[PDB]
Amino acid sequence: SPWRLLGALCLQRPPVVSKPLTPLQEEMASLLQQIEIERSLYSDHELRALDENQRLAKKKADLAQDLEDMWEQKFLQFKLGARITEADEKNDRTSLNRKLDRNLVLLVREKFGDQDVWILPQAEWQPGETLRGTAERTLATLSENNMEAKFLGNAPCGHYTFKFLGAKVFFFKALLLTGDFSQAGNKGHHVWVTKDELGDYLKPKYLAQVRRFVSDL
Amino acid sequence: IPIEDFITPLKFLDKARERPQVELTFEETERRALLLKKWSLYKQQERKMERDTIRAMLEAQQEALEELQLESPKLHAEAIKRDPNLFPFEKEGPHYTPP
Amino acid sequence: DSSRASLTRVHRQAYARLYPVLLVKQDGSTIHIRYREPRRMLAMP
Amino acid sequence: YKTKPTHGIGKYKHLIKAEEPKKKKGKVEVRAINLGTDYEYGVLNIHLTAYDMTLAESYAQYVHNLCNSLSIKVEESYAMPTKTIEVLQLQDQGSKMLLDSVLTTHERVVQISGLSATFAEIFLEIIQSSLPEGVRLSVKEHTEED
RNA sequence: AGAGUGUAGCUUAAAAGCACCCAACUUACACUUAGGAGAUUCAAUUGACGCUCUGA
Repeated sequence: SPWRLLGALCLQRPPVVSKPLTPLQEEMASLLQQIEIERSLYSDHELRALDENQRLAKKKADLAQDLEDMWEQKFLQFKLGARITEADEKNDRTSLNRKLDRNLVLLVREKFGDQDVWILPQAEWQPGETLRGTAERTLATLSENNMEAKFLGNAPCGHYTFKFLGAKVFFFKALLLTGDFSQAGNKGHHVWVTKDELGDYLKPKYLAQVRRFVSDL
Repeated sequence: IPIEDFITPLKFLDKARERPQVELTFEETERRALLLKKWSLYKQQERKMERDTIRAMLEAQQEALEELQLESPKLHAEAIKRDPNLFPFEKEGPHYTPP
Repeated sequence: DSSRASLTRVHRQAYARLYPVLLVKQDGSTIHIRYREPRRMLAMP
Repeated sequence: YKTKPTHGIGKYKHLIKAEEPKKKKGKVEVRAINLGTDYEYGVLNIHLTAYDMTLAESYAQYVHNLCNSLSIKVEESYAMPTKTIEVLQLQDQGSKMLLDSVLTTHERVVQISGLSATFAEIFLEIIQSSLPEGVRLSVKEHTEED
């Protein structure tokens, strides 16, 4: 009973920035803030304004404004980080700083002899070794950089079966911490792809069953 | 010995005469009710989405496990158990503005 | 999926105002923190 | 009666296991049941430390409702006292005068009993995918004293 | 290309009973109260619009 030994290596990248906010959530936050204001009582700023103005009026008939003005000036002078990062490029799709709001999956294009499709970076395992060890070895060899792929568990994800001699595919995921990719100008077609782009790039059924267990958000 | 912290300080009882009144209207109440209904519907939709995604992930994992069991009666013993690696696991939250 | 725990509310009965203040860490990232005194910038070394 | 066919019909303590034990000071934790084809870890300890209190409380409520709806037993969830921290501020034209600020820092703790490999990995990936802004996760061990 | 199918997540239910979430109490879970969204895919026991399996 011959069985060809293959595998798979799907990359998991945590998002940096949050998803955009909807108007209904804005109205909900506004009403929650109004409820918080109506429920709050005896605050430091409220007193430091009210009793200070009362003392001013009392000693005039016989702080706070300058402080908030300085606060507004310091807020206007300090410019926060520009969140506009997915629209100023629109060309460097294989960059780490491309998408920072959702999850990104990495895949490499490889043209074989009988097959000419865009398969996820597989991982060949040997009977003399384990499975996760061979998977992480293949992930380290196909990445040619210094990365920290923290696996979320020894259990797999999804398996398939294709014959012509039997074969099998073992999917493995790992959480990525920092991104120290060396030499981003390699000839390998490793592009950071998210969710909609992933569903649009694939074509056969062997890849259509991958978007069912990935974090769709 | 655990130290209780939810106990309110002593400065929360001598002053309480600032904003005791709350004035609203029927339009504000009905708008708040509509917003709460819409938010409850949105939360229910998100909960159903999470439920179906979790069910899909679980059935995919079960299919992968049963295929690995029927294709290899040896790798399951080393794939089901977990090696000591996620003991000092940590994941810091996302950010708002990039560095 | 980061908005499920964003719209919050203080469940306590007696409390003061918690203005959404911003704070930058030792890299460059802001965060909305509900804290008194309507400050704008907190330079934490 | 003992001889009648209706014997043992009023029995009810055999369907319960709560023997009213002293669970306030008992430090008997379940060990990680290792076998190979059936992995089961003991009790963990999830930490949700941040600068805001209401965010941590909301995240604790959300994760507790999630683990209640996912059919897994929960030990006990408590909270540790906050630690006040001062933020020194140096003057611009004078790098010799120092000031001080006040900020809060809270943290919550939740525990789950049964965590099989697939179930625990799905739980942790759902937690990290729906991780809100501000808080941070740092799971430790059950031997964390106060 | 063939087969199994057919009431929302479930029914040896015929438009109901179990489920879900939000608002009030709670460190927290939870009861309770006050509310919300849910279905017989089509033309008269028939044939075809949705899912799965067996293939190439």
